[PDB]
Amino acid sequence: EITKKYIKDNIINVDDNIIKKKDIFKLKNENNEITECAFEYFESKKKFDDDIESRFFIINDNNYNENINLIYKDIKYCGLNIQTTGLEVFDENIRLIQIAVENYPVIIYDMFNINKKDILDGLRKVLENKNIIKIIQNGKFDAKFLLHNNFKIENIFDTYIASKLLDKNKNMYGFKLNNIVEKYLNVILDKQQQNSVWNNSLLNNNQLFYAARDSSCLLKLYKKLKEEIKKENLHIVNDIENKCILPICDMELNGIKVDLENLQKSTNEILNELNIEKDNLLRNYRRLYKLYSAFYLKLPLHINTKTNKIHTTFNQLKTFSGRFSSEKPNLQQIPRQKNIREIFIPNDNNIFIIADFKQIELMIAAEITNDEIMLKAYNNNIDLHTLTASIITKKNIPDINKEDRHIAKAINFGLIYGMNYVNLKNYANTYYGLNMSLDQCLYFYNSFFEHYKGIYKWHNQVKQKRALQYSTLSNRKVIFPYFSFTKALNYPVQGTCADILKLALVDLYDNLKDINGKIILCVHDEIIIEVNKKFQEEALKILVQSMENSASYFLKKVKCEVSVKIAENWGS
Ligand SMILES: [Cl-]
Ligand SMILES: [Cl-]
Ligand code: NA
Repeated sequence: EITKKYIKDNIINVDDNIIKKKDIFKLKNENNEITECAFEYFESKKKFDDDIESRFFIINDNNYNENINLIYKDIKYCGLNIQTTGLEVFDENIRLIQIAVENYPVIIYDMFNINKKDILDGLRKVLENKNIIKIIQNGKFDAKFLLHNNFKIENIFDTYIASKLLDKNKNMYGFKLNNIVEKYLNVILDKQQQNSVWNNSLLNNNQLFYAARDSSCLLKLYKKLKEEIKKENLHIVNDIENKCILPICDMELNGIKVDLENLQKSTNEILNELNIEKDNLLRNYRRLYKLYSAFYLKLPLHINTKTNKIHTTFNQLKTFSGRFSSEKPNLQQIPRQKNIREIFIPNDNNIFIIADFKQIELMIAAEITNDEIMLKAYNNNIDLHTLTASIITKKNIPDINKEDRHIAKAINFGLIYGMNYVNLKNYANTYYGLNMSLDQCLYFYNSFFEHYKGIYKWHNQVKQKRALQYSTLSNRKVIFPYFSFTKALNYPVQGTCADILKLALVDLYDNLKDINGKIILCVHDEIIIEVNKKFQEEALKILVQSMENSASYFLKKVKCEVSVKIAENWGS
């Protein structure tokens, strides 16, 4: 009886809190005349002990009144959330789409009980309207579901990204919605309802009050977190990261197509190999054993049988440095040999363009340290390993040879990141195959820091201060648990690289729309895009200019170097 009171709206009154009510709301038509309209909404009987908007409109095919769309007139921002039947976008559907507009009940789109397009026209206009801020928690997740269900969205403020940046990698956990709301608003949402079955055709009264509340809280969170972001001078990094959601979604949705012929043929090749090595019976066996078991055995599990592609998961802020991380599969863990890389290929009538930054870590070090010899050397287009070779050997560039440059690579990568001369001996002889003496390495140390005075000043200022707070050129921030000299030198370089790559993906995303380019992959200091073969030379220019513009945003005293190649596979 009471349970059956609002089946008309596909709701179940399990308890006795849900009450339907009708009242007039304050609204305005296009002619700047106050049309105050009547609407039917739902409110709890037991009042919540907080100011979070718990009331809501529910939209369905039955009780659709067009005038709720006019709530969106002249808004500047709105809370946005969805409720899904699961996590995997391809294998799941959006159950609810909630829109929280300030000082009104939460508008909830019942997607399982709407089969007409005209209702969603109001929603689609809001989401496309670049002049509305969409406050979201877990913006990549929601944006993926919307983009896959043909919705379009621009202009996002992700409370997860804001909460992570403000945390400065002091915590691994505590970035769920209930955690963030408990922290910044001191409110405990009903986190049981995250697990509750949204695949039901009807929904219970507690589910929808959770639905509404978990969107309306975003308005208060937006005020608190935007203020906190501005206090900590994190607006530049937070703004880049929010804009970077959409390129990330483009990568996770586009995926990368796989050549199953060379994959299976290659897998049979490794079979014949390791069986033949057992017949011949550490070097070749563990090579084949890991190459098979790590690569050729696990990669078949990730490809989608229908589409012949891998859709990896890109993490945005789950690293110390701030660089992207990838998992399921970890794209950086793919072997760098060409025989395997060539398996990954474009789609039909498309082609890869692949661009790498060159020496960007060293250039960033020159920038931030103001090292005169390095900066003027880069401006003259003199290679830094050639430069160090000249300083060490005291020879001129026409006399420097490949052996000198090799020792110089060990000296630069060794000493720039904080190694002493003993660690330089072990580092060079291990990773570069030299046999340097400790007297020679001591000469390299004194000569290197005698000439590179900015780098020397950088190292001694860090070692003297023993600080824990460190930052990048985007003002991304980290707080160390304890002082580590090498980590302290590594953070501004690597974190500025992450800033450059992420902003490059933002500009690249906005620029590739005309040719309908697809962003595929970002690993280390490399970016891969797909375009139809007619836009080949064009997309070459778009990619290089986007990456250069990002590096030009952050770096003033040094011009980056992009190496770009067009390819029909990753291994080229
Ligand atoms: Cl600051
Ligand atoms: Cl901001
Ligand atoms: Na969400």
